Amino acid sequence: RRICPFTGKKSNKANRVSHSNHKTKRLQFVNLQYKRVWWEAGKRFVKLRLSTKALKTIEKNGLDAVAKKAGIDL
Amino acid sequence: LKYPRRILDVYQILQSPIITEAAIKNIADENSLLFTVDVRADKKMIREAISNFFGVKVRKVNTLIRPDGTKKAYIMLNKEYNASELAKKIGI
Amino acid sequence: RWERKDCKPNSLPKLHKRHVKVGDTVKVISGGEKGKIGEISKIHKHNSTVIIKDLNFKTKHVKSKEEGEQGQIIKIEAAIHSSNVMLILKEQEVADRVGHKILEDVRKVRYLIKTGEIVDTPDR
Amino acid sequence: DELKELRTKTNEQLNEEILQLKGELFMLRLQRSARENFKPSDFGRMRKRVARMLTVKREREIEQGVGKRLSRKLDKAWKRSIVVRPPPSL
RNA sequence: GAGUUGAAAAUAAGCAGAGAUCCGGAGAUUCCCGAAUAGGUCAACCUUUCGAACUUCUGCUGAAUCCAUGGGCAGGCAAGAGACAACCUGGCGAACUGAAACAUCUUAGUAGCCAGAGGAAAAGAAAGCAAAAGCGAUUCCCGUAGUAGCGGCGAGCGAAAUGGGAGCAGCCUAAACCGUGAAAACGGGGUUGUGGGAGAGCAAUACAAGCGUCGUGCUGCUAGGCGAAUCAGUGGAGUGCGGAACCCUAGAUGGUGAAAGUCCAGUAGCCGAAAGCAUCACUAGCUUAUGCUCUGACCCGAGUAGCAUGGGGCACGUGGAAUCCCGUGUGAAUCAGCAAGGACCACCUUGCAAGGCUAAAUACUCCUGGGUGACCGAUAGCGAAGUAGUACCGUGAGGGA
RNA sequence: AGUAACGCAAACAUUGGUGAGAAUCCAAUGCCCCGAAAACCUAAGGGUUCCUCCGCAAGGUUCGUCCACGGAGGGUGAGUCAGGGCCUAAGAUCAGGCCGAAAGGCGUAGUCGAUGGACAACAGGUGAAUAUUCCUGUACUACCCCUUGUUGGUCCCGAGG
RNA sequence: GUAGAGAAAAUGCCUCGAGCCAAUGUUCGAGUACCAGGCGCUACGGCGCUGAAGUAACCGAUGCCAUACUCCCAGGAAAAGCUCGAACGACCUUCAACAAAAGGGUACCUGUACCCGAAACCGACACAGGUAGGUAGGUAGAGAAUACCUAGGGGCGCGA
Repeated sequence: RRICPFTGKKSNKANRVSHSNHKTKRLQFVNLQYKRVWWEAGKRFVKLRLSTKALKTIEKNGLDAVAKKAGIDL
Repeated sequence: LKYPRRILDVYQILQSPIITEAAIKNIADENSLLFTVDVRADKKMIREAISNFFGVKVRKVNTLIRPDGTKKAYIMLNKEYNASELAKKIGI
Repeated sequence: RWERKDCKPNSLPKLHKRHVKVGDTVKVISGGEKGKIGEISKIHKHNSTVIIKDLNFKTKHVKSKEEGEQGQIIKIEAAIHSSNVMLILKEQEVADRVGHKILEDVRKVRYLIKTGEIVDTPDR
Repeated sequence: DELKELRTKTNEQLNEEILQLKGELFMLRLQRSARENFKPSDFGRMRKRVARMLTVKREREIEQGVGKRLSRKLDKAWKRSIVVRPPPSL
């Protein structure tokens, strides 16, 4: 799925209004993204899939907090 | 451990004899006689329910499904045992 | 004839329940041959139909044998409904309505309401 | 007229009595072909007696305590091994 | 409480007052396919060393760095996996249509499909509404109002507050500091708001509530029983008719040759349960919180509110466009604060977010029980008053007498 | 309207039967027609139509004693033939893995899937319906049982084929 | 054989080495059956007993050697059985396997009827349609055409 493990950031249901006001449907989705963050508690990288907001959050709040608040590792 | 091709209870294996004139001819002809077995029977479980219920060693069990679902088993008793005289205690 | 088969609560036919009992000595109440004593012999309890002996006269006909031989006629006595029979005893020769008592023992029996006789009598 | 004896039988006698019941019932079925017609009186009783034996055994199994699944497995380990025996009647 | 071995009649022997048939509470068995489950499979089959995969628990413990791991192996136990009439929540979400055409809009967030769950679900205890006056969690009905308003200001959509009722019910956590710590973590204090909680003192707190242990006793449910009273003549048959009695806490119903309180099963009233299940009450345990006051200024749900930008829904169609949730990026303060009061700014008033739970009134019917019908009664009523989703037709979905 | 028709231009005729009834059933004798078939098997399909005895309401484009129609009984036997218990192609389903509003999509080892590869039976009898199935005679394959020996195994494996 | 360790794969030497390949062939299977023809029964089928000869020349295959061979380009499925052996791998003459008596016994499920160039299968009909494969006789013929016939089956189900 395209759902951030660490926050339920789903895509957004949003219609793209045109200039004549013609509304299509245009599903709109997060920039969750393949990286590999360095889980210190194992001295070792893990490969994740991260909504950038959640990436900022781990850094601000550390990683393991994010972990238990979503219960993800291993 | 050895199990039977299936669990049919053994006793339930044979149901009734066949009293047609043709089966009478076979009794009087080959040392055979006909049984009517339920569908989940074998040549092992029929071959081993006459050598252990009549006290007669059996030679063949030619069994056949029957166009309506039940099964029918010609049994050839070994020549030393003779068909009609055995069927006489059975009532045929 | 499906309109008159025995009625079935889940595999069984309802049995109704009738005051009359086998071996009963009854007077025919109203229908037809009104006022004629009899001994019931056979209760069809699902219809409440009761054949009392020697009363109802049905003149049937029976093909007897396989070559058309014989076939002499039989005269069968057919049903009569249950609400048309009251009880009588020869002593109080009179029709009555049934009832019930619990006598001094545990058991519980008939009791003709208009008289003092007991319908149940002995066990046999 | 009721069978206050099965509850007196232990397991073994109960069991072999089951097998013997099924045998004598095999013979009753066999008689139908040659039409010795006492069966209707006393065919069903035979059939309707093995059931009593089975019911008694299960209750006994129950006080002792075994799951239905376990009992089923136990039955199979017994159904699997059984040799047909001629009926006592000869 | 007698007769019975299902439908229709024998048939064959049986069973029963040394309770048969039968009616209830609890049980036991429940072949094979089907979640289908030992492995495969054209379903109801074949091969089988007899027994899934997912959690969980107990043990063996890959990889690299014998690290630590996860993964694998095994012995475990037995809990999730299917089904649904309609009602409900969520995700995706059309179109014919109305606008006398049609692209904004309307049908409509309807239909349908997928995903869950319940007998109800969802919502819910205030960062609410209000307006110089007051309210006080939610959810429905009335009514304000087809008003205010929105709207190619076209078709059309259309609130709410005050008012009246149905139903009422409030709690548990996150900090702050304390006792642990193989530095995660658990324990206890702490939860309220014109501001509480971390701080300072007793005359030995009790009443109150909830729950549970198993336990006790009525009340009902699942069998049932007793239960009043009449006959004659008429005519194939009487319950009608003419005559003559009676009952009525019982002229409610179904039958009975033709209609009847007095023929039958019954009904009012009354008695009744092993056992199982219900709605309550009580006897003994935990548990209840603000019994009070005062002077400091610690914490008061962090990548969240805001903002920019793209939207969705709000009765409200980007409009002065508030509140309400979302995609991208920046990204505050916390009480000599912050949000709302229809851009925004001041002053005042209300409420205090980013954690969670919770009964009722409420919508529903494939159904069960009780009753009722200015409802049908044989091309009507269920499509179906007999082997009716049957025969038949189609490869199939499906149609269907 | 008792009107068109009665489904090809192989072709019927007789004697004698059965019967209440014969052009229509049976048996002869004759004529005739197919014969790369209008013959005999067999895969598929059908699914009880096969056989025997009664029946003739409806069916048969006539008739009916007759039927593939109704009723009652009966019937199809494999170590070798075909398939499964062996193998795999196209394809299918795919643990884990990856991807995706949900369902689900792609995909590896595995597992199925034969139309294919491994593998062992022929002749003659019998009989209302079965016969490479039953009987007679002679064969073949697989697993045990017995004897002497060597003690060395079977798998995963690497090769021929 | 040996050289880079079993086994092929590659190297070289060499082998009373010159024959190997396959349908037919012979014998037994079958001193047997089988059989035309005889003599009786008979509700005219049926059975009974007997039962002679059972050999050569021709032609010929759209079976067989046969994935012989030649020629081609467009270059023709896989995996098991089956045969050889290394870490001679867990296991070990107690559970093992081979020459082996080719000696004795045993031998699992499912289909089998009937139609099948069809009156019963698919075209709604007992439809002058369609339906894979197998066998393939005589005369004339180049021939599986055609024409007339064996084997076998039928005379087409309204008639005069």
